Amino acid sequence: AGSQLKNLKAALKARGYDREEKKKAIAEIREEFNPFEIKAARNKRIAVGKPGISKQIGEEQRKRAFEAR
Amino acid sequence: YNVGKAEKDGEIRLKNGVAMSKEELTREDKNRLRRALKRKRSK
Amino acid sequence: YQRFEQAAAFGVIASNANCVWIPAPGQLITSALEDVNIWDIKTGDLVSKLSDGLPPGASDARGAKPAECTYLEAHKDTDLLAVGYADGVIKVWDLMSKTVLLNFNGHKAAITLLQFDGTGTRLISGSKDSNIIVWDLVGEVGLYKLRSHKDSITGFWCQGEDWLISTSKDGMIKLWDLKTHQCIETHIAHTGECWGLAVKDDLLITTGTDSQVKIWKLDIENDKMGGKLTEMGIFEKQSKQRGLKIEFITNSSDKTSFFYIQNADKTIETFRIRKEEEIARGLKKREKRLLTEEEIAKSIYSSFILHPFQTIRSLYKIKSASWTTVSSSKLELVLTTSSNTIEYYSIPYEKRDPTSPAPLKTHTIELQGQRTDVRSIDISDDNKLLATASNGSLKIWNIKTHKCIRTFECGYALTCKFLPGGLLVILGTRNGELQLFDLASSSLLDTIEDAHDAAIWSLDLTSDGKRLVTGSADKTVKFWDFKVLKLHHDTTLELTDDILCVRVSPDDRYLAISLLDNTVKVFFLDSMKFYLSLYGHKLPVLSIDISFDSKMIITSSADKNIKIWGLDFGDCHKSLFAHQDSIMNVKFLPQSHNFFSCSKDAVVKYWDGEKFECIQKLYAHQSEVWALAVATDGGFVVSSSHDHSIRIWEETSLKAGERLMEALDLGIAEIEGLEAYNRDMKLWQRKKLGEAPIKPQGNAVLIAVNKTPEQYIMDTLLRIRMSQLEDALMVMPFSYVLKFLKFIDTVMQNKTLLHSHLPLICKNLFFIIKFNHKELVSQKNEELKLQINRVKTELRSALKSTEDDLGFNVQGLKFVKQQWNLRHNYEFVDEYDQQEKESNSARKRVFGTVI
Amino acid sequence: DGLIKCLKTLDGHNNRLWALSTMNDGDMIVSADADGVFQFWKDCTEQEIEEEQEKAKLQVEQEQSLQNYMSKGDWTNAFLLAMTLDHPMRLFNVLKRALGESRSRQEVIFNEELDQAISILNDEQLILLMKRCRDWNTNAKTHTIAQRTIRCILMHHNIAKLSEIPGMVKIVDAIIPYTQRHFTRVDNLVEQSYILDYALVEMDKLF
Repeated sequence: AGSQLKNLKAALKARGYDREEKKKAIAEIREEFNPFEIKAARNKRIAVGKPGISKQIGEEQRKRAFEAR
Repeated sequence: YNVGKAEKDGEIRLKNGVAMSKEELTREDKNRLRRALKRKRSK
Repeated sequence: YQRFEQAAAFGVIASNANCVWIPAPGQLITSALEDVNIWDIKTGDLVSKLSDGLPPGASDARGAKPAECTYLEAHKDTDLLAVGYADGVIKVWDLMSKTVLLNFNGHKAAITLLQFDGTGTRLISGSKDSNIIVWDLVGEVGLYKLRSHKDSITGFWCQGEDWLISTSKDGMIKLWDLKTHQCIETHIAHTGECWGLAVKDDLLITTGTDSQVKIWKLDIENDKMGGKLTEMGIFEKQSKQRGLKIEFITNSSDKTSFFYIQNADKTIETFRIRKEEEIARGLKKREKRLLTEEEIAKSIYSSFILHPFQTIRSLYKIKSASWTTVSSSKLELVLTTSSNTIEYYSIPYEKRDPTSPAPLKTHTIELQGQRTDVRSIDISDDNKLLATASNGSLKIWNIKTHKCIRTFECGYALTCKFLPGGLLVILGTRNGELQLFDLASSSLLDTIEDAHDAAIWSLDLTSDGKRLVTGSADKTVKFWDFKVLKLHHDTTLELTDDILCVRVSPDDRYLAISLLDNTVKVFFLDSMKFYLSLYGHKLPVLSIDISFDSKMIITSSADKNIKIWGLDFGDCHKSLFAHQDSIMNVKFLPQSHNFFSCSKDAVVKYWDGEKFECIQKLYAHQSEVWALAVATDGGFVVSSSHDHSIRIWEETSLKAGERLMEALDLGIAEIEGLEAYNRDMKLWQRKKLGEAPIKPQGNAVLIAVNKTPEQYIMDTLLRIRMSQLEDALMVMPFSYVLKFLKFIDTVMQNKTLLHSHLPLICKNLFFIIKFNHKELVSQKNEELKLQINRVKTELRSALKSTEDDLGFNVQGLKFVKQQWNLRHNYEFVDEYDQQEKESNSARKRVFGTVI
Repeated sequence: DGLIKCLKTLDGHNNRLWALSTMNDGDMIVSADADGVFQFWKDCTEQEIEEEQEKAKLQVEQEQSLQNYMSKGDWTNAFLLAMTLDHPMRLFNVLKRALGESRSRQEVIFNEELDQAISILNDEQLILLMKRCRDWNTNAKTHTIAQRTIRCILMHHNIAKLSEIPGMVKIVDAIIPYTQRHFTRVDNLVEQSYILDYALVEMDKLF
């Protein structure tokens, strides 16, 4: 259907000297319009994983383990 | 001969042929002709 | 969050608008800012403040200034008030129940006049954009929009249904036929602007920029183009400024008429117009010395028919007026001036003498105002309120009733404070003077002349109140003690620069003083120690505030931003940019680190000191907010501004082809319906007239767009485009081709729109029969055969008629050019010099070629 | 030269100038001298703006008159007011409306009062009228109005006068080839108008 760019311009016109509203709105549209850092399966009768976050915690864990050794 | 611009300054002469006078244009057509001239400048 | 809101607004009696008078002297409806307040002239108590039902500052209040009221107008008998505002909207209210009946937005800028017409049900409105709109009240609809003026409607005058006459802020007066809504007659009244208009039925009167008042004779039953309204002569006034309201009356009991011209400044020139008997018996006296010269003298009328009268003055600048009359000795005139005050004057006149050297005011409503902008506001513990003015009008209002109960006279006073027990006011003035007042007794406890060498700018008490600090523009601050209730100057700190704000901490700890040299200095009160210097604001710096914990200060300035400073090390925290003109004042809450800042661009703003957000953006004032003051406990805040206002804040789709096909079917259905009606008429006129058809009513869309069916089909045939015209004509079947031929056959009888669409008719018709030629020549009907013959004859006659004059003009114009040539071309008999002469005199055009 | 304060430089003379005597009544006649040549400057601003404002008053009266004529009908005095004010779109409208009603009703091509009003206009008026006809003739749409106006000028004026008016060859040489272009186009329309005649001879052969 309609473009991610068209939906992004619509989301910016939706969200619109306060600061925290802009911090919240920017973080919301970033984690919404970034679909390649979640993983979605297809329900045979859906966000099923967070690959980059799981990767960075799994490698920071063994990084501090390696520095400890 | 081709219809250039007007040899006066209270006149607006389109290349169609239709010469309009600024004293006879209403303010709606004044704004509209100004925006149309802005388009033909911008291209 | 526990947000703020507005409880009540007051301090204004007469604002930037007009006034209407209602009979019982009588009462008066006038404007406060964005709400209208009614007053009884007799006593002067505020008997009504008709306001909008939504508090400005609530959840649904929109993010802009509220619409300032700019024109009051009243329907007396049916009891309505049509009021109009600065965005253009018009609210019509019933004065019994005080609700809004009608909303009439309509305009694009602020509006300048209203008028009810035919007494009820019709309202005409003129605005600062040059339109003037008629509204019906039984239909809630803008009926007509009279649109030919150029700047801004300054006045008009209408009678019912036929004639309006307006005059605008260009030099022009215009007369409008309200049946056609086209302007009929336009004159240049005055060479600059034209600010006035009044008329008693024969004579019309206008005024422009400077003292030249023009009399006109409108003859409504005239027939000439220029001459429905003629000019009959000018005269002078005593004011060289803009006369900007003229108004007439007919007093009864003989019959007489009076008109006033109010001016810009301070003065209303009143005039008696005389009567026809003294016109007739005064004509001969200037017709003495007995006639070309006497006719020139009789033509050069104004001073003749008009008689000046008692020129009523006032103390202040005059904003609006209106009167009433009895007996011709009670010209009783109410007058709202600019510095908020209404005044009820009344001039008597014994029908020959005006019986006074100068007129007399019988009432004056001025108690609930200030006459100047309040340069300093203050509050009690919680009960009373202090307003400080330039005329001297210190006023002690109270919160629970919004009435000034106590008022004094000080001078050009810019800062003030209470005293910590209550019932006592300290104040400093713009010259070197300080003053002390109280609440129970009279004005002056004592004044201190030579309290400072120059303009005082800010004072502050200590939290116990026994010791106060005064900083002044003589580059000094001074300290004063209270000895027993008198002031004791003991020490004085001279700086290098004009100190313009002081403050102490709320726990006797710091003395922060704001200099003109872009900085503030924080001292210790117990040592004059020069603790800190806060720097980097980059313009001279206004109000400071110290927090309740004495840890965090605010710093406002004319740099359009307030800075938050941590007072322990003098380190900045934020530099948040508010307020696009200038932050005049900034004040904390009692117990929190939240604060308020009111600014020079008609807005107060609520902030927090932890996240440094803007909690709220309060938008009720109209102009420069000069001061604000917070309650000592609880935290409701008052703000006072330049618009003389003081307000409280508390807590809470076809295409071508099928368009042409449906147009063709309804058009030819109407056409042959009317032709059957005509055949019925001829048969019932050629036979026994006992019956006929009843009526074919014309088509809905045809009478809706006001077009004959040939014109309707002709403009949709125009509105298809040339790229899809050969497709639009190819889509349609042969039955639509036959009725297209009927359409062409009818349209070349109306020879007006045949000749204005000849190549379009030719192109479409020839493509149609060229494409459908195989079926057309197999149709067998003599009706279509005669149709094709008739179309052929009329079409070819039109085409040969236009190429006849084309060929005529070719031969005539080349004859003209050739006889000019053989008159004075040149003389060469030699062919080589002739051809070189023609090659040098030819027309050249240069072209960009590719090699 | 002499200059005034800054605006309104004066023409002065050719060379140097030790002279200014301005001190008559208020500041009446000013005198200023070069080496030899004098200058006597006139007066105060008291009538050269009065004649400007009264021609503004006259112009805004006759513009309203032209609007009233264009509304209520009355094309002849509307034509001469549009020609006096030089309002060219209004001139095209009054000529187009009068021409269309001339086709409607019934030697004479407009109504008789209007083409007599065309017959009695002078040289600079008919040169601006023929310039208007010149740049209307460049359309293929607005060209019929231009041809009717050219025709009534030609048949109501004197041809020797029309030739010897200064400027009437750079116009008629501009609009001979456009009329020839339109003659070719309308003649081809008459040429391809005979498919109706061919269709009629087939429809008569049908029996």
